[PDB]
Formats: sequence, C-alpha cells, structure tokens
Amino acid sequence: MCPRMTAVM
Amino acid sequence: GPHSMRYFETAVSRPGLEEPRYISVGYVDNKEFVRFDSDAENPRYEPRAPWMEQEGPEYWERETQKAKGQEQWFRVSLRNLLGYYNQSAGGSHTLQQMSGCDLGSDWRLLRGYLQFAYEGRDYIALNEDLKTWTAADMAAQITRRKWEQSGAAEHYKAYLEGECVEWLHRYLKNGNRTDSPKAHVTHHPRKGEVTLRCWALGFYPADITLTWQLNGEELTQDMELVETRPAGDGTFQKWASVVVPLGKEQNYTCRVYHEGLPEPLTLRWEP
Amino acid sequence: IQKTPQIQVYSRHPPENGKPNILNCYVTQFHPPHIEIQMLKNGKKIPKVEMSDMSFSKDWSFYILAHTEFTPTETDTYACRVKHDSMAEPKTVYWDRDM
Repeated sequence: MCPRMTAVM
Repeated sequence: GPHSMRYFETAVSRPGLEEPRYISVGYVDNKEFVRFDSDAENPRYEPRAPWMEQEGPEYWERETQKAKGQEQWFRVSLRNLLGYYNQSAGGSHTLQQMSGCDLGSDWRLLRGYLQFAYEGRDYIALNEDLKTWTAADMAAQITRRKWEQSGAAEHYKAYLEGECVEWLHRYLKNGNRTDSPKAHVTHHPRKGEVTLRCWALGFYPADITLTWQLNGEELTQDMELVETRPAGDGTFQKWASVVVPLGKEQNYTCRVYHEGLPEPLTLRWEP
Repeated sequence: IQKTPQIQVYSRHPPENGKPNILNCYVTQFHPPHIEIQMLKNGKKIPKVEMSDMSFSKDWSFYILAHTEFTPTETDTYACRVKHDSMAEPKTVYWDRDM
C-alpha cells in the first residue's frame, strides 16, 4: 500500500 | 522477528527532458516486492516477487492510479523547489522520498517514517511523533509552514499507523528466511610476508562483521576490507585481510558475526 | 551535490579457470542517478550486460548492479568502466581474481 501525498512542497 | 515496509520514490529532471521521470520501489523486510516506472511503455505497478502475484487486477489498478498522482505531485514539487532555491533552468534535479513503518516481533508499530531529500540532501522529514516536522534549510521553512497550516502530518500519521501496518500484515502472511555465511581463509604472498584474507560467502541478510585477532586482541588498524556486495543470487559477500609474517599464519584468527548463526564462526588458515 | 561512484568488480562464484561464472560490477554511492556502465574483456565491450533497476539506499545515494556471463582464463583481463557527472574522466576498475 503506497502512500498518497497531500499538499505539495 | 521484526518486520518493515518501505516505499522509496524518486523524481528526476534532466537538462532537456521535458517532464520528470518518476520511479517508486516498494520493500517488505528490505526486499523489493513492487515497482512503478514512468518510463515504461504501459506505466504500472508491477509485481517484483512471486508471492505478490496473488493480488488481483483492482489492487494493481488502485496502486497504479496512486502512482500517477504521485508523479504529478513530484512534478509540481520539483517546480516549486526550483524557485525556493533560486535555481535557473537547464540543470539536473532530483527529488526523493522514503516512507514506511517498522514493526516489532509482536507485529505492533514501532516507528513510522516520512522523509524527503532534494538534490540528494535532507529537505524535510516527519518527526518520530508523527505530528511535527524537521526542516534544516532556509528554503525548506516555506514547505514546513505550508504543511503545518494545512495539517498534512495528520494525513500521514493515519496512513503510517493504519494502512502501512495492516497491509504489511497482509503482505507478511501471504509471504511468511536468513542464509548463514560459509567462511574460508586464503593465502597470498607479499618477499618475506603474506596476506591472509578471510572470506564470507552466501550469507543473507547483508549485515555482517568480519574481524581478525592476533592470538588475543582485535586488529583495527592494519585491517583491509571491502564493502559488503551482492553475489547477484540473493546472497552477499565480504572479506577482510591482514598482512602477517610468513611463519605466523596460525597466530591469526578470523571471526564472522551474522544474525543467522547460532554463535560467531572462528577459523584460521588451514593448509 | 555530486557524489562519486564507488566501484567493485568481482565474480559471483569463486573463480576457476575454464569454468563458467558471473562477473559483477557493483556501483554505489553516486548522485545524480544518471550513469553509464560498460564491462570489458581484454578491452572490448562485452555484449549482453544485464543492469539492475535504479535503486537508492537509506542515505539517498543510488546503486546499480551490472553482471554478465564469463569464463575466466589465466590471461584474460576483465574490467568495468563507469561514466558519471562526478568525474571528468571515466573510471576503470580491473577484476582481480583473488579479491
């Protein structure tokens, strides 16, 4: 289960 | 024993290439089990270990659709980072990520991870408490403030304590080994001197220690070694050597320490 | 910044003259990940050289394993040649059977 990033850098 | 899952992700921009290349590698217990690559013909998450094949199509379709979001997320972040560091166009830039969870022998969460590196150097990281961020660079404070106001740490804490753990359990069950080293000493002339080289072969995992002792105390100076290296078959190799007077072969003893042994091995040159 | 490739050239199995084996070129601790790797027999490029996929370790540095079939003789020289942005010139590491 790979992660899902939210806010960009 | 303890267990772990990891996702290593990379985005690379090159001199002319128009848009970045995105690679994601998944590890269970420090071994690769899934991989995605935006360069491939039909970019998708692919199984990289035989035990992963028992997952059906909508597993792979869900993972792949996430990897396409990540690809865009990294593309935008590479663009923002370019301006934070006042970098001009026409360079090569890299963005990297490590995320995952560590479990103890009781299969409970020991520690979560989420770290980022720009240009191969630490950029921002989630602290062990999964609530606050560490960011050293002055350009990185912009990102730390954005992620604090948006509360992004809560999203990643939920993932690390929940999905990371539960899907690792599922992977562990479906895939539920160490290989002990076989060691030997070799003989090489140096006129009036000789080098003895203690080999370790066929061991897994990679962590290992090789020492030489002169009928007593360890030899730290005088010790030539190599970094542990893959055989290519899943096992690893290493050796350590010392220079010795030609008549003193048997006053030197090699020790081999590895997590797969009942106790450390002890061996000498035997002609 | 750029990180200089460390290179090891070695056989998968203890070498024996006249016996098939695998020759490995292990390249670690380099950045950026773009890199060229060529394996050589007596100065000539060995065709069919298998290259592992792009991977990186805990410290963010990339590593690559290259390997190819070979049969050691007493007189054949095998080497690995690596081109990377951290170096002005390519770096050649020669195979040493006893190492």
